This record gives sequence, C-alpha cells and structure tokens, in this order.
Amino acid sequence: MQIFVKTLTGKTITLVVEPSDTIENVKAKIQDKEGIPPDQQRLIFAGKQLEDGRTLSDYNIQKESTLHLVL
Ligand SMILES: [Zn+2]
Ligand SMILES: [Zn+2]
Ligand SMILES: [Zn+2]
Ligand SMILES: [Zn+2]
Ligand SMILES: [Zn+2]
Repeated sequence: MQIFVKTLTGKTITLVVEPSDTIENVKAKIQDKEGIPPDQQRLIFAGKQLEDGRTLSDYNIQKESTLHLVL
C-alpha cells in the first residue's frame, strides 16, 4: 500500500503505509522526508480535513490515493 502526498510546492512524496496508519503516523513520515514539522502540516483528502488520530481506512484512503498538504 502506498499513497502520495503533495506539498505546498507541488512536490510529490511517496509513502508506504498500511490502512490502520493514523494521520499522525503519516505526518511523522512527511517530517522525515521533507523536514516539515507535524504541527505545521494540514492534510486534505477528497476535500476532507484529516485529523491526526484517525486512520487512512477511516477516510477511505486507498492505495494510490493522493493527499495534499495545505494552508
Ligand atoms: Zn501494496
Ligand atoms: Zn502493521
Ligand atoms: Zn504504520
Ligand atoms: Zn512546532
Ligand atoms: Zn489534487
């Protein structure tokens, strides 16, 4: 299972994840990739604001889904 996260500049991060990963887990991986602090990261999928303590499965984020970092 992998997902893509686009940064505010449009740069693509590719992450290996599992359905039960939380959004907090994904923020931790983005921080390793790009040095973006988790408290600075806001993620959206399909127009939904994603909360740290919910999982990819809870938002119906599937393989090959793209999340966006936003302001
Ligand atoms: Zn896979
Ligand atoms: Zn596992
Ligand atoms: Zn995980
Ligand atoms: Zn901070
Ligand atoms: Zn998009």
